[PDB]
Amino acid sequence: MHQKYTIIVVGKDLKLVERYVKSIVKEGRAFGISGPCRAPVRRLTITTRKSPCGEGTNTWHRFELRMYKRTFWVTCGGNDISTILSKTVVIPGIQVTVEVEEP
Amino acid sequence: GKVRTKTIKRAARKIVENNYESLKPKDFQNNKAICSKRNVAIIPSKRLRNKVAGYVTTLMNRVVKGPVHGISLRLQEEERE
Amino acid sequence: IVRRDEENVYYSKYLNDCIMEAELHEFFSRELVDAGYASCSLCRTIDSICVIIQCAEPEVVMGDNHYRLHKIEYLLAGRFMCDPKNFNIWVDKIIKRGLSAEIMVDNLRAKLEEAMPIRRAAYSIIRTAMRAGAAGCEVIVAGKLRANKFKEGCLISTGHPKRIFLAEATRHIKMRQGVIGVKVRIYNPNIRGAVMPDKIEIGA
Amino acid sequence: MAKGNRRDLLERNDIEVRERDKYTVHTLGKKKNSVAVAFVKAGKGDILVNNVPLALVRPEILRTKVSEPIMILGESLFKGLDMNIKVAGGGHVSQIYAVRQAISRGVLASVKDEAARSELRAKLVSYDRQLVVSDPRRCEAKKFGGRGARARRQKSYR
RNA sequence: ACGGAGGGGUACCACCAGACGUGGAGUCUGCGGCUCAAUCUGACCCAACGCGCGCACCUCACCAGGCCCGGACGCGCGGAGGACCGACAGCCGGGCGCGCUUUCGCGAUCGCGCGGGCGGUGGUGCAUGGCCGCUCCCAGCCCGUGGCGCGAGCCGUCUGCUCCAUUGCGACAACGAGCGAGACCCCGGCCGCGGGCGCCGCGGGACGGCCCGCGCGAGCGGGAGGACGGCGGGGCGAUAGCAGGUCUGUGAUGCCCUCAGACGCCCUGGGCCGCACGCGCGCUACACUGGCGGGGCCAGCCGGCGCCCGCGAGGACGCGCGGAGCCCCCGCCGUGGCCGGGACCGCGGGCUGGAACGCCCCCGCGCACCAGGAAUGUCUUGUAGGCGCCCGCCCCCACCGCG
Repeated sequence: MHQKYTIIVVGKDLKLVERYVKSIVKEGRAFGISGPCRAPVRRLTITTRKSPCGEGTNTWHRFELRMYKRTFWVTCGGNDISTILSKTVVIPGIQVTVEVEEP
Repeated sequence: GKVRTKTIKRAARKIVENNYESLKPKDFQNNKAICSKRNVAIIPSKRLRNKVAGYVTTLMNRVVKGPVHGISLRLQEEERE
Repeated sequence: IVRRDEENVYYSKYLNDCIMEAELHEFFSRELVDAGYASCSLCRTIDSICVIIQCAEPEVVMGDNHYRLHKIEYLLAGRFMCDPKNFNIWVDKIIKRGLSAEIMVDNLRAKLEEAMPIRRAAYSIIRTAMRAGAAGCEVIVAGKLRANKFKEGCLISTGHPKRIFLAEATRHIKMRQGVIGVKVRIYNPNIRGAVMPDKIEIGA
Repeated sequence: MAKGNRRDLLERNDIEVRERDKYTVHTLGKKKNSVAVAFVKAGKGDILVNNVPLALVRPEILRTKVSEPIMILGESLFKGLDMNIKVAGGGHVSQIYAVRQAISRGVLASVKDEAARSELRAKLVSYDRQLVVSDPRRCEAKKFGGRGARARRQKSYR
């Protein structure tokens, strides 16, 4: 019936994470699913010496890993748990693009 | 970047010799637009397109004032006698 | 306006699964070499993970009715403490084997350990790649034999395009006299129909 | 504390709604990490800053700087306009300069005529051009070789 | 390759013009030397010395002492008529059934030898892989055919003009390709669309384009208009090479040394901090362009708060809520090593931890230091300099490093 459900999309790659939302909004064309809030990027950072022994000019690697995430809490109870499964099946299967649904 | 690499020059020369009737020199908008056409020529990157177009306009006005060697203009009609 | 320790679970939940995988890559490399494993992935299911793999010889990985694959299936479950059955591995196949570095390097390593010397193996590998539609390869063998290189055609080695077009791999060989460091690099400028920059065409 | 690009500041939701609408013109001005938002409505004439009279803004010595857009021109048009500026960012001086830029841009828009607008543009830009066009330069990063953007840690060759 | 040989170029890791400094004191730290039982080791011009990511126990190799086999698997002999393994009580032992003194318990999970292992911050980095450093903040490197030489080799790959650039124009026994450079990726400044819990996704825009001078030429000088004008800051990084560093990062490893009084693993202590002295990167100052008190006030990487005790550091409760120094204003001090300076030292109150040698706050004492010789380092716009704020290793602590 109505559950005030939530949709959350978490991933690293900007390309898929932006293409997947387009399909989701297509699927929510008639169920009223609307714009997603795009959270500030969680740019994780790490630094390390490039030399295992610490010889020579002190240099530093700088790797970082971003965590883009979007939220489609629009459905809420607007949709039924019957098609919430339908919401979760017609969507494409991307290898890594974690998602979770809560009320 | 002021000195233009070889690729820019060669491709620009090809474009001028091929599409000459529709490249009005001294403007950077018309020539850019025409180079945008895939029937004309293809540029993968924006900056490269702008660079090529600029060199094409400079070559085209240099030619309209005084045509060059290596670029075929079919000017025989006024020099065939 | 918002609380920063709620989304931390989702962020930390995605990071754990990333590491959960690399261990899989290491283990497969230590085990399913026989089938020339290439790469893996993951897809957190409702009650399991839908890991799919890519190995040139699919038959070797699975057994009678996938029996040994089933054997492996339970193993992972205990290690990650997930419910068995729900585990559902998948097996794939690679078509253009002369376009992947890892299968070639593994075959080359095995060949080298077949008493045959570096030259024949390296030239066999480069021929196999070039006949498989590659702009060029490069074989380097370093150890107690210095460095004896072999190369055929044009490769790029600098710039952003390297990480996507050029694919490299490395290995180590434990030979009686010492260790034979061997690596391989292949440059395919037509991968996934991507246009390499400064590559132009003009028409009539 | 405020970033400057917060949705609340940009839309000035702090003001009550029934008074929000009466403000028509919208203007912007910035210098370095500082964003000043100005809303204008024609009126008897008055200015404000972060809920403060324009006169009593405390660099004190820079009062003429915050008021230059006015004494450059005549008070004739400034008489008929009232502003409620809201600023937030880094540094007192940066806030000052952003505020004067916003004042200039806002008064320029409300003229409603293009020719007189161009004339005012010519008058104002003749004086300090950075009263209409923003200033681009911004702080740069620091490399690990040294302990500053360009300075390097002292080296001992011996 | 070199030249105290010539000619073209080039760079604040070079100079001109300047700026800010170090070497003079006190102090943090590392490096040699001395000392001890040990004060564990690697590296020594550029290219060793806040670097091998914070040492009370572990970390940890080193010193004083002590538990255990945690000896797989095979072969030969023995063994439930009993192989091996634990223990209340009393002494010696830092303590432990560690050892001894009586006597109970357990039951093949094996015991002795021979083959054969695993393990080890133990050695050779001059046996090696991998990763970095340097040559290199470079602009250079080669292929097929062809030609010249008996040949090693040469031309291609430039004694011309341009570019920061083997970047380009124009020639030539050479013709035609390739790598590196560029393009490329991240970030920021302007604009548009869309969406929006939280400002975040997709695109336009700047190209030596316009005008004027020159130059065949590529390209140089000046002026505009514009958010931005001519390599804006970073990432990537060619060929070949070094006896550069790393066996003490690893189920990376060859060969040596150790393997039942152990270099294995573990436990209690101590040490790595010990100090007549030499110097390397830093921190605090020598004051009026200042010190003290009261008050007003604005940042970003990003971010957690209320009440009550306590001078303060801190402490007991309960919930989800929130940002600074410089600076400006008013007064005191008045050139006196003084109210500049806060090293050193004596009572005391707290925190972490099993354990303070560790760290904070309060009262008291108040060292050198009056701008630092020979010498030497860095720097061109939001830059130097000044001011503060978060992360790293972390039970506590930042004068360090990344931002």
